[PDB]
Amino acid sequence: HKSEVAHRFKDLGEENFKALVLIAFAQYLQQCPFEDHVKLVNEVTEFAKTCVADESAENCDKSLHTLFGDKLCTVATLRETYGEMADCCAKQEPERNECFLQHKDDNPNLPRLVRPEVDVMCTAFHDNEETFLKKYLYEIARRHPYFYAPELLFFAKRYKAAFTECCQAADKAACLLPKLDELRDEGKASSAKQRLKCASLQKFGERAFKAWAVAHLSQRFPKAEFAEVSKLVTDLTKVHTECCHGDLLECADDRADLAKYICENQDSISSKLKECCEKPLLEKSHCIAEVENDEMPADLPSLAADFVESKDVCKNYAEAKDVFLGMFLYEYARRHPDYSVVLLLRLAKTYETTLEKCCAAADPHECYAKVFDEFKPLVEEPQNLIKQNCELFEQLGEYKFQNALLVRYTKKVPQVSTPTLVEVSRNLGKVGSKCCKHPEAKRMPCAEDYLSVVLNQLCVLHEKTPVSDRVTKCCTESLVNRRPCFSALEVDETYVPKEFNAETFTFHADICTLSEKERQIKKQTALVELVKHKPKATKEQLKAVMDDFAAFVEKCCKADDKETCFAEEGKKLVAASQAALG
Ligand SMILES: N[C@@H](Cc1cc(I)c(Oc2cc(I)c(O)c(I)c2)c(I)c1)C(=O)O
Ligand SMILES: CCCCCCCCCCCCCC(=O)O
Ligand SMILES: CCCCCCCCCCCCCC(=O)O
Repeated sequence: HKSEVAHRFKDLGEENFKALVLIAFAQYLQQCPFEDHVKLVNEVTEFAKTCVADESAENCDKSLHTLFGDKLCTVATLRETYGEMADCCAKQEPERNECFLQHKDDNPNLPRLVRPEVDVMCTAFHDNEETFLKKYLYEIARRHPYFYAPELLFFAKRYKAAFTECCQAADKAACLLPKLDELRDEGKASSAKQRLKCASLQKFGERAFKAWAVAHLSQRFPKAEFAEVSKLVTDLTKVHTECCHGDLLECADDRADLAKYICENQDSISSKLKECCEKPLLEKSHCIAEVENDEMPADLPSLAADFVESKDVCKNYAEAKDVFLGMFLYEYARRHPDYSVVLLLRLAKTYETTLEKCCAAADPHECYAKVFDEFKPLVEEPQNLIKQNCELFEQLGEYKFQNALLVRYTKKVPQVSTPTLVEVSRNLGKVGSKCCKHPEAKRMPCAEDYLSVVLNQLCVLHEKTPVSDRVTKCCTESLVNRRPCFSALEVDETYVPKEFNAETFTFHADICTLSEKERQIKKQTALVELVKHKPKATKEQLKAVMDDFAAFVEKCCKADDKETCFAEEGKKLVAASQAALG
C-alpha cells in the first residue's frame, strides 16, 4: 500500500527477492563484474528490510521504477562503461525508465559460456553453493536480457536440483550430463518461443495473434463460455504486448492479475486448474501456462448446424465478421485438441474465404453448403505426413532416420550450407523421437510445437546469409503456410554438382577415438557432401556406398594399423565409389 518494496518483499520472500533483484540488474548492467552486483543486491535488500520494519521509513513511499532508476544512476562508471545510457539519468520517469529499455543490448558480445568438468562443478557446488549458483545466474541473465526473470528463476531451481541429486552419485557424470543437456535444450526452446511470439505480434498484427490465442485457449478450456474465452484472449493479448515491450515490472503485474482473474473464475474456466491455483504468487502464471486440457462436454451439438445449415449465417457474419469467425474457431478448436493450432487457423481462413465469395450471390445457402468438404484435404495433409514419417522412424532409428532426412533435404536445397543441413536434419530427427512416442491424439500439437522453433531457427540463419529464393519464399510466407511451403519444396533440377575433392572424402584414424556425437556428425557431414557431388544418385546407389563405408570404418578402427588402413583402403573406396556413382 504505502510501500511497494515492503510489499513485494513480504509476499515474494527474501530468497526469491534477492535472486530477482540480481537478474534484473544483470539484464541492464550487462558489463559490471559479479562482485559489483552482489553489492547492489545486498544494498537493495537492506533497503527493503528497513521498509518492512517501518512502512514510513525514508524513500519507502517511492515506486519501484523510481527506486530502480535512482539506484541504477548511482553506478559511478555508468557513462564510462555504458556511455549513452548514462544520458538517461538526466531524464524523469517514465522517460528515464523508457530510456533504459532502449539502451539494453539484446545480444552483447560476451564469450560463449563453456561447461566445465563434472568434478570441477560438483566441488565448487559443494564448497560454496550460493555463489556458484548466483554467479551462473548472473552469467545467463546478462546474456539473455529479455528472458522473463521469474522464468529464469524457475530454471535455476531445476539446476540446483540436478547438482543435489547428481553430485552425491557414484557415477556423477552418468547422472549430471544428460540432465544438463536437457535443461539447456529446454532453456533454448523456451527462449526461441519467447522471441518468436513477439516477432509475430509485430509483423502480422493483433488480429492474427488474437486468432492464434482463441484456438489455443479453447482447446484447453473447452468448457469455458465464448465470452469468457474472449475476455481471456483480450487480456492475454495485452500481456504479451506489454511483456514484449520488455518492461519487467509491468509485464509481471499484468501476468499476476491475469493469473488472479483465472483462479477466481476457476469453475467457469476449467476443472484442471486446481493445483496451479493453490501455488505461490511467483509460480501461478507459469503453472497455468503449462496446464493440461480439460475434457470436452461430450454433449456438444454439431458445427454444421450453426455454420452451414442455418439460413441466416451471412446475416450473423455481416453483423460482426471477426466475432462470428472467432466463434467458428472456438467451436472447431475445442472439439479438436488433436489439431495443431495452425491447422485450425488454416480452416477458419478457408471458411472465411468462402463466406466472402458466397454471401454475395443469389442463393447463399447453396453456395457454401459444401464447405466442410473442403476441410478434408487440409486436415489429412498434416496427418498423413505424421504417420508416414513416424512409421519410417520406427523402421530406422533416430540416427538412420536422420540420415534419410539428410539425403532428402540436401537434394531439395543443395545451395544450403553443409553444417546447416546437418544441424536442421539432426533437430528434425529429434522432433521425430520426441513426438512419435505419443498416441496419435497428441502428435500434431507436439510436432507444431517443435517445428515452429526449428523452422524459425532455420529462417533466421538464412536471414543473415540468404542462399535460396525458395527458402526465403517459405520464410516470408504467413506463419500458417510456412510449414506446408517447406513440405512442398521439390528436388533441385537446376542445381549443378560440386567438383570432386579428395580432401573432403579423406578419413584419418581420429574418428576411431571420437565420441558418438563426433563420429556421426563426421559421417553425416560426408554424406551431405556426397549428395552434393552426385545429386542424381538413387536411394540404392547411395545405401550401397554408405554400406561400404560403415564396414570400412570397422576394418580400420579394429586393425593392427590405424592410419595405414585408413589411407590404403580409403584409396580403394573413393575410386570404387566414384565408378559406382558414375
Ligand atoms: N541444435 C542443437 C540441439 C537442439 C535440438 C532441438 I529438436 C531443439 O528444439 C527444441 C524444441 C522444443 I518445443 C523443445 O521442447 C526442445 I527440449 C528442443 C533445440 I532449441 C536444440 C545442437 O545440437 O546444438
Ligand atoms: C476474437 C476475434 C478474433 C478472431 C479472428 C478470426 C480470424 C480468422 C482468420 C485466421 C487468421 C490467420 C491470420 C491471417 O492470415 O490474417
Ligand atoms: C565420391 C565418393 C566418396 C565416398 C565417401 C563416402 C562418404 C559416405 C559417408 C556416409 C556415412 C554412412 C553413415 C553410417 O554408416 O552410419
